[PDB]
Amino acid sequence: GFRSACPPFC
Repeated sequence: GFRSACPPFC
């Protein structure tokens, strides 16, 4: 899945 669940990706 591709989602902005930081850390470390947003």
